[PDB]
Parts: sequence; structure tokens; C-alpha cells
Amino acid sequence: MPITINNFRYSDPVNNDTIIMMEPPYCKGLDIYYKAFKITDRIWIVPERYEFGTKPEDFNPPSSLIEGASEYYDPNYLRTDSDKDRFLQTMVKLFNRIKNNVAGEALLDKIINAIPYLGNSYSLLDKFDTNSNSVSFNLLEQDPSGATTKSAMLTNLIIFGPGPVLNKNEVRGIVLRVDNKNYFPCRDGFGSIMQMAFCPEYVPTFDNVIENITSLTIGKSKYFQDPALLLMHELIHVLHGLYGMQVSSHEIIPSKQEIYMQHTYPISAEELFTFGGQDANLISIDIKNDLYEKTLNDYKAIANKLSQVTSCNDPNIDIDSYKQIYQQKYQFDKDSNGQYIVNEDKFQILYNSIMYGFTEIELGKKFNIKTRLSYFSMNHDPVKIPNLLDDTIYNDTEGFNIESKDLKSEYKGQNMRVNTNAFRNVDGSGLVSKLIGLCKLCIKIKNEDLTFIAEKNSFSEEPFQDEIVSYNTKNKPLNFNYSLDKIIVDYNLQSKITLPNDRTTPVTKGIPYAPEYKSNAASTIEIHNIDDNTIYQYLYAQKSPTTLQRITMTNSVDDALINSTKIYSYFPSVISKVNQGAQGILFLQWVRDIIDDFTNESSQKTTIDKISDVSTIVPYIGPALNIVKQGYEGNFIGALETTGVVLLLEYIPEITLPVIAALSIAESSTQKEKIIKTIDNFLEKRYEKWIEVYKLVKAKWLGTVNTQFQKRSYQMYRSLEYQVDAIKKIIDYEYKIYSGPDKEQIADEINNLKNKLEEKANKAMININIFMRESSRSFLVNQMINEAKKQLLEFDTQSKNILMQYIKANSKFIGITELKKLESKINKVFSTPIPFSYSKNLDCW
Amino acid sequence: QVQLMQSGAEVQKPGASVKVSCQASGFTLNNYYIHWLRQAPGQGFEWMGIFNPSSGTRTYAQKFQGRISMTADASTTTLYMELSGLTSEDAGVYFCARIGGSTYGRLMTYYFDHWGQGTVVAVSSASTKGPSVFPLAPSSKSTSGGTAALGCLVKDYFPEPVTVSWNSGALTSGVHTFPAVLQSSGLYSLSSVVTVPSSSLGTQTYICNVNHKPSNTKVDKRVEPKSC
Amino acid sequence: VLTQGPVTLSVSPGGRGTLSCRASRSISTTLAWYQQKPGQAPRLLIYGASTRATGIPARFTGSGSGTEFTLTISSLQSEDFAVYYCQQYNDWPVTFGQGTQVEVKRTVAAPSVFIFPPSDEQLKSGTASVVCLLNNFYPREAKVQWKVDNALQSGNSQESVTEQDSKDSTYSLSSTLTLSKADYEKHKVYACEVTHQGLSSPVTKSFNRGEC
Repeated sequence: MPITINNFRYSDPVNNDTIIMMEPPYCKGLDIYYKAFKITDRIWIVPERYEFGTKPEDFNPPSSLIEGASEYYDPNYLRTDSDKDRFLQTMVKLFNRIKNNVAGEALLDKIINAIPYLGNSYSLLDKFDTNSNSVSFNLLEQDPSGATTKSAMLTNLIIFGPGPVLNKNEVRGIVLRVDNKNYFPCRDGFGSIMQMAFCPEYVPTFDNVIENITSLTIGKSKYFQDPALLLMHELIHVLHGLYGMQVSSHEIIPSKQEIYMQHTYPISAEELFTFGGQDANLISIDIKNDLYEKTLNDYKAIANKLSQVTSCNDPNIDIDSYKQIYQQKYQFDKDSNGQYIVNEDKFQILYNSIMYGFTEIELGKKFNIKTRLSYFSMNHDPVKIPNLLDDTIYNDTEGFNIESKDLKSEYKGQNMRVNTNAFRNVDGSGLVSKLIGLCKLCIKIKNEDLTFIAEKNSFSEEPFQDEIVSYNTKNKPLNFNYSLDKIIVDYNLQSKITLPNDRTTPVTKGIPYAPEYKSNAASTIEIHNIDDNTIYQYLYAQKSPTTLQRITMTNSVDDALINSTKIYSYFPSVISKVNQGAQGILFLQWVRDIIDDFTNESSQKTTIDKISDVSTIVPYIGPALNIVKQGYEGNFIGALETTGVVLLLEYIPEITLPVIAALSIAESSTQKEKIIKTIDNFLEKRYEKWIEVYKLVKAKWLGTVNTQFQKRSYQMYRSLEYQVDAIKKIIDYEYKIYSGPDKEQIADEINNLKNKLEEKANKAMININIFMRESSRSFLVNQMINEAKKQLLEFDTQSKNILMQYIKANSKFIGITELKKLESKINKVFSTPIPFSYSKNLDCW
Repeated sequence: QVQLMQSGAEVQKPGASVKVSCQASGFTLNNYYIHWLRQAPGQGFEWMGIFNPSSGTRTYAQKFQGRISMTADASTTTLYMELSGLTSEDAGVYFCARIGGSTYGRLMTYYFDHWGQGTVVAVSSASTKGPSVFPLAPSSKSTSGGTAALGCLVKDYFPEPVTVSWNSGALTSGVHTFPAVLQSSGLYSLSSVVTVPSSSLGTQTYICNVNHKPSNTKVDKRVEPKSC
Repeated sequence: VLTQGPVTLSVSPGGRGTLSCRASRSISTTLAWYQQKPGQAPRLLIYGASTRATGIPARFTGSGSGTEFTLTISSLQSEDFAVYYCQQYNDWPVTFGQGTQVEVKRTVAAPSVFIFPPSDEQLKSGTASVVCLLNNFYPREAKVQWKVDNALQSGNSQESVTEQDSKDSTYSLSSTLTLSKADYEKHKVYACEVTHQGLSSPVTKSFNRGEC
């Protein structure tokens, strides 16, 4: 039962077994061969740069980017045979790391045993079609006399090296060509081959600002990601494509109108389900039903397609062995006649296990690997891990968080302020980013510190149309989740099903076209000329000069911008002393009244009696981020009492809804007695819509009004870092000029109080994070929920006057049976609304 | 009961030092902003300085910057005000004021609701001088509209007050003790008058008891009519 | 800065008043009002432009538009005679107004003026101080003028106090004239001339070296 991982060096000879001479799909029929290695069952590795559909100039670093975060370019990566052996030995160690945990051992088992359907929507109904490049590749087998031979091989996954971009990893299905259209068998439930362009050395980076839990000794720090977790992330897409459930529609497009908005690629609904967490209700409950019904129609078509098979093209393939494998893969049943049918009860378990089973957050808890909690957390510049083959840095059982080196606790193995021996910075020669300009003095801002806002057209409007109720209308499940522990329990109970010999007949029938590389390169930087001061001029004025020179602070933002030595600040009394030159007095009173000066100007907390949900209000948000109302220069509390929490937004949204169409009843036939099930479906579908729009309003908040709240916390963290770093340099200049006899003894006490600055700046971020998180909860549960509840109380009295008119029409069938007189008092739950659950739906009874 | 008490100012000289104190009683002190404020003999209110509960944050108004300092002791429930380099524009009454609602978390920005009673800062160049006491007689230019008029003129004295009282306190009707006049050489002067019957002047005896407490100079000064 | 000009304001008892507090754009914070008498500690009337604490009666309240604020009081009494201050902030500290003293009911009272010659004791020590006493007068506005025979000596070694209110709701003042030896014996008469326009009333008292 345990999975085996093979070992080889790149210089090992071809054996026509685990080491072959490949022909990748998109090389069908060109006689171009690359060396491949079988890492395990149905998985191969090709140490080559992904160069399909590309130009040699695409691998060069451009001047600026078109969309997304920073990208690193290097044409010389994976070039020599020493780089390919470095790539081969690293991938073996990452697969051993995944194997040594039962969560990763179950993920590999699902991928290996999910072989794709021989055939698709444009194959023949009576035969298995193992004769397209989308299911078969070729290899060349030499004899002792150097005489080659053409053969084929079946496989599920092939891992290459990275493309022009190194720190982005991809996974992809094979497109087909039919009547001049693109077609993916990995999206119709058939499955196909999934190819990887993986790079293990260059990893992304995140921080620790937003999270609720906070430790005063840990503070705020940045972290880098485990490449093993970056690989399992890349196997679930293969699992999704092997089952043919790749999603591609109901994407989300960002907004590209204002300047403070972020330009990125459209977020797909394939990527939000894989990551997991609270960013999974980003898709509304109504789209998840559309995706569920599509796969059900696809698997139903496969069941009928699999029942009419009689033969194949390869004369040696036993036709009975495969039909038991795909009744096992697709969870099919048999009727009394022998045809395969779809058991919906077994389909719901299988569909939830693939889409909402394996996530990166769940796999990170099982592997003790630290992950970000929000898809919208800040991404920094990527780093590289040069010593993955060093067990003192990374082993196949703990990764970077080794316990024998006190690195497992608090994920210090990934902390960049602690484990400095594990990562190195990338040279700026290949690192390319997208910069925006604010001229007013021109400043450049990256494409990662802005704020992601999407569009309104990207969100479903189906929960607004006409839904027709009948007698045979079923219920929506409203259940789209699956526990990872349940997958591990079922995996241990499995019987070892065996795959057949994966050798077949050569390929003769593909087409060797690769989809063209979509470029991201841009020639020029977008330059914005504005009139007024935005939030980024306020943050730029707080930056300290990178020189040991006299510095002062001022309350004028224009003085700090023009003058080099002057810095903008929003703590009035703190500016009183740092400018005062302490002459003739000890640093005891001078320095202490500078440390705890910042203490009681930073952790400021208040409440507003009009706003009951927010328990902590930080007043100095306004003056530090230029969040001010007309006629409120500094009166941040007075502007909050009038406008409300909407003032913190950079971008006010429309909070209304159009119209929620009444339900209609079309089952007029009362030919059979006790047709009252039509009443039950009308009550059940009434309850569903009240959950649909709710989770469709919970969907727009996560994608438009829960990102400007998060970035106020990031912008507050930078300002608090600018203010603290300024004070810590203000105090060093007066210390070098200080010429006192006690100077040598009080040195440790001076540095002891500079660490007190971070301790109070962290306590301030605790109040700020509670501010922005509760204010984000106060703009949902009140306003637009009360604007969801507003005219959803209208569809109710618009569906009783249709129901009771349907009840009054077929009234002569339900009387004198304790049914009609009962179902008029039953209309009390109709006076009761179904409330909202922000987080957990608690039931104390 | 909630109370602040203040103490530690008298009469000083230019450029000396003094130190003033503000001891609370009735709440948890270590949770409130506490200001210092003042008032000059004639001008209106002027904020001087605030400190913060954590013996922490503090600013000063421009007119005393670098010349004064604020600090506190979180273990003796006292805060203080240092004055250094005193001039003739620093006299006046000073208050310490805590801000209210700091029970709901100390770091409230802008508030206050309760001062104490205030002690007098006094700075000047003259010295502590006992007063020259002289009679003030009735005569026909100011007598007998039914009643007469006398008094005692206290002459040339420094720090106020002067407790004035007639014939060992057995005469407190018809009393007018006028406010003091601040002259041009820093020394003060007030007089007390009584309004008495004028036909018995000669048979009853009118004494004024002058007390200059900050100088230990007690005078008893009879006053009787004359006959030019 | 916070302007409360004019620094005074008067209204009959039991009516409606307004005290204004003009600021600028370099303010825009909360404002507090404060009733104040010099023999007592200041009292918090209004805080936060509007909020009023428990214990302040139902007469004190206000508003605040743009860069200006005001204090409003209802049903004035005699105890409301006090000084009122508005207290704002900027990007640095606390900032107070110049303050506004509110007068209420008043009646016209003529001053009682007694002059004294120099006594027999001061001329044998060399000095010669001349005293003019005014009391029991209202309004608190009065002009004091000194004269030698017929020549004015206003400001020539003259010290005059500012009118201060007595516990009888009437004002009193004093006025001293310093001289040498000759100047009392050299002239035929001095005179203390006061002027109180409560009834357009000037009254003059004189004395003279031993005119017995």
C-alpha cells in the first residue's frame, strides 16, 4: 500500500523503464526527444524549461509588467546538466516530504488512481480512444546495436521546469481542436494529462499584520513559503483536471478605473476553491449549484457513453479491467439491465471531495506549515532557497521548521527575521514589477501595495429571475464542503486497486499546436498627474532620509515632502520633544519622556455611542492617512458620528438591490390525491432564496468592501513603522553629540527603551486591527443586510398571495381532512424572517 | 468623593526656582490625562501643559517651552510642575485638571471635567515689608450727615493679605475694608473705614488692629479727633 | 486662536442669550464650554460641541457650524453672572478663548465719596498720601480726576484701582495721590472729582491745608 518514490541521477543511462527518451504532447510527430524520469506511478519529470508556444525573447526580463505582482526572469535557469540534476534531486526530496505525511500520501493516491477517460466528447461511442496526444505520449527505445523503436506510454502527470517566469507555477490541461474551437477534456469530466512547469527554489513571501491572534514577543514579521506546500497546491489542480472538473467561468474581473486600485489577472473560480478558508464563500451559493449540476450532466453522459463500449484500438487491452476502474473512479452503479447509472448520493460525496476537500490551509495545518489566512494578504518580493538539499536547512519530515533546532515553535523556520540562513534575496536584474507614478515631485508605487477592487458585472444575478415551482422540483443541497480528516479515514480503509500496464500503441492523430504565450511585458510606466494630496503622499512624507543627519518632525505634510531632513507626524506632543534639544539634563528623563511619549499617543481607543458594533475606535486614523471630511480638518470623531464607518472607504459602493421576482406555481394538475408536496417545495424554495441573496451579499463584501478595510491596517502598519524608525534615529544623533561621564554606563538602558517602542507600536496595531475588523463587520450586518432584508420582506407577501390563490384554486381537494384549516395557522413561520449569521450559525437548543 | 489638592507656591524673585504639586484623592490616578493650566492677574485662560497618565506623553505651550517640565510618580499619586527661570510674566493662579471618561480606557483624546482650587504663583522685585500704620481722623469736611467718617491707612506693604479688624473684633457693622491698590514700586496699600455716629467723638475710643501675617508686624493704632 | 469678542454681554433676567466662539479652519475639533467665577473652580458646561454632563441644568446647550461655535443659555438668573470660555484644539495642544463675562440685572446707584486730608502723623515722617474713597455705586464704570486748586494732576503720582464688586452687589474703588511737603502746604485746595454717568453725576470733594 505505501507509495514508492524512485531515485536516480540525471547522468544515469536510459533503461526503457524509469528513464526514457520522451515525446511530450505538443511535440506529437516532430521526432524531438527529451530525457524523462518516472518519479512514481503515472507521474513523470522532465528537467527542461517550458518553451511551448513561446519565443526565445519571452524569457528575458522586461522593463515593466502588464498585470499582477512581481515576476522574476532568468533565461539561464535549468540550462546545464548540473542544473537539471539539481532540479531532479530537489523534486525527489519534495515528493518524499509529501509522502511522509498521511495527508499528502492520500493526495498522491487520488492523483495516481484517477486515470483519464480513453476518449472525450469528440471520440467514438463504441471504443476506447487511446490515440490522441492528449492521453498518450511517445518514447524511443534503443537496442544494444543502437536501433531505436517507437512505442507509447500512458501517464497522468508530467512535471517540467518553469517558463519565462520562475516564481509563478502553473498546471494546465491539453486543449483539443474541433471545428476551429478550443476544447478541454479536463473540463467535461473525462480528464486528461496534466502538465506542470514547477520551480522549487523561488518562493513567495507574506507577513503577519492582519491576523487576529498576536504575541508581543513575536510581533509582526514576514515569512516565506515551503516549496513542498507549493507542490501539493499544484497537485490539486491536477486532481481537478484528472476528474475533469476544471472550472473556468464565473471569474471575477478587477476594477481598472481609479488610481488607488490594483491591476491583476482575473481571479478564477478554480483558484478560490483550492486555497480554502473564508475566501471560499467568494463564489455565491448559487454558482456552486450551477457548477454542481454541470458535472452531474457530464458524469451522466459518461455513464451512458461507458455503457456502449465493446472494443478498443489496441488489440491487447482487456476491456473488462478498465470498466471496473472507471465505475470506481466515477462512482457509477449498475441497473438490472447492466447499464451504468449515476448514484447522486455517491456523486455528492465524490464532487465535494475533489473541489472542497484538499485546500492549502488544511494541508498547512496537517504539515505544520504556516500559511496566509486571506487570499488578499500582502505579497512581498520573492526570495530563493539555494540549500534545499541540505538537511540542516530542510529535511523530508519537518521542512524548515525543524524541532531539533528550536525552529518548529511559532513557525520560526519560515520567519525571515530568525532563520536568515535559509533564504537569500534575488538580484534585481531579473526581478520585474509594475510601477505607478504620482507626480504633483513624482513618486512610484508598486502593483502590490494598492487595494484590489473588483467589478459589479462579475457577480451572479440569477437569484433575481423567475424560478418556477412544480411537484417534481428538487431541493438545492446548500452543502459544499468536505473534511480532510474524512478523506484520510476513507483512504486507510481502501482496498489496493491495481492499475494495468500503461504501455499502448503510438500516437498518430494529435495536433502539435500549443496555445500562444500570453505576454506580460510592457514598455512604459503609467504616470499620473494629480492636483491634491492622496494617502501615498502622506506616507511618503513620513519616510526618513537614509543618512545620519539631523532630523526633525513637523505636522505639515508639505514641509516633510519638500524638506529632506523633516518628517511628517501625527502625534502632536511627541513632536514637542524630539525637536527640543536636551541641554544640560540627563538622558534618563530625556529618553523616557520620548519612549512613553509614543506610548500614550499611539494606543488611543474610544467608542461612539451611535455605533454599537465597533468596540474600539482609533482617532488618529484620519490625520495619518488623509481620511477627512469637508469641514472636518482633524475632527475624525465628529465625521464618524455623522457619516459612519463608510468614511474609511476610499471607494463608496451602491448598497441597494434591484428586484427579487416572486416564485410562480405551474403544477396545475390535481389528478392524483395528496399533491401537497407542491406546497412543501414552495416553502423549501422560499427558504433557499433567503440563503442565496444572503451569501450573494456576503460575496460582494469579501470582494469589494473587506479589502479596503484590510489595507487600512497595512497602511497603518507602515506609518507606525515610519514613526518608530524616525524616533529610533532621532535618539541616536543626540547620543553621539552627548559628551557626558555617564555615557558609557547608560548605553544598555538607551537601547532597552528603543525596544519599548516596538512593544507599544504592537499594542497600537492590536487596537487598529480590532478597529478595522469590527468596522468591517459593522458595514455588513447593518446597512446592506438591512438592505437585503428590506425588499426581501417584499417577495414574501408577494408569494403568499400567489400561494393562497393556488391554495384557493385547488381548495376542494384539501378540505374536511384537517389539512386546509391546519395550513392557515401554519403560516406563522412566514411572519418570522430568517436572520443572518456573520460567522458561525450557533444553536443553543 | 473625588478631590485634587495643589500646594507649593509663594512669593519668589526673578530667575529663581520653585516646584509645585498636585495630589489626587478619590480615583485610580494612573488612568487619566492631567493638565496644568493658569491665569494671569487680568488676562483670561491660557493652557500651559498636559501630561499623560503613564507618566507619559506631554506638551507645552509656546511661552514656556524648554523653561518648564512636567512629570509624575505613579507610586505616590502625585504629579508636579517644574518652573525654571522665572520672570515677571509668570504670576497668576495655577490649576491641575484631569480629563473625564478615562475610566473607560485612559488614552482619551481631548476631555476634562474637574479642577482643584488653585494656589497663587507670585513673582516680583520688592521685599517682605511690614506696613506703616497711621490714623485718619474725622473732621467737618467729612462728618455729620447724621454720621462721621474715619479709618486707618495701611502704608507700603508687600505680599497680600492684611487682616484688618477694629477694637478687638467687637465692631463689625459699618465696616468697609477696601481692596488693595498695587502701586508703582511693587508695594501695596489698602485702608479701612468705619461709619460711626459723630456726636460722641471723644468719649468712645476707636482702635484698628493691623495684622501683616507674612511679616509678623502687629500694630494697634488709636484714632481720635483733633482741633486745628 | 479662539475669538469671543466682544468680551462682554448683557441681558435682563430670564431671557435668551448667545455667546459666540469664532475660530478658523486650523481647528475643527470638539469644543467645551465652561462657566467660571474667580472665587470658585471652573465648571464644565458643554463638552464635544453638544454633549452636556449630568448636573448641568436644562438651560445650557449649543451648536457649532463651519468654523464658528456658540453657547446658548435659557432663563437667565442672577447666579449666571460669571465668565464663560470656549476651549478647542489644533494639531498641537489645548487652546482657550479670551473669555466672555455675562452681566445680568442692574440698578443705578450714586457713589458715596469721602476725601481725607493727610493726618498729623505722616507729615512729621515727611510723606503726604491723599485718599479718595468711592463705594456703593453701580455701574462699575467711574472716572476719577485729581486737581490742585484749579490745575489738573491726573497721573501725577496717582494710583487708582479697578472697580471690584462687593458682597452687596455694589462696587467700590480707591484713588491715592502721593505728594511731598511743599505741595500740600503750597496750594490753597486739592479736589477729588469723580464722574458716574448713571445719572450724569459728577461730585467733587475738597480739602485744604489747616483751614481752621
